Amino acid sequence: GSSGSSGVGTIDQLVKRVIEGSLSPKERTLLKEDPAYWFLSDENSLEYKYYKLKLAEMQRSGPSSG
Repeated sequence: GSSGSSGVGTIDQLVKRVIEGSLSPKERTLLKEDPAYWFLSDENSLEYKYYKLKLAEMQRSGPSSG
């Protein structure tokens, strides 16, 4: 990229990772140490509404559970 706006674009991708595990276990924790994932701590936001949502749907749909 270069610049502009950001509409829940990163999360949509990030989540997928933590789901498929494509990303190491430590990397996740590091995400919080990054500014791009500031909403992480926040809850009354939109960017955070995905990481928690997209994850709930991505977690249930896919691997065995039930």
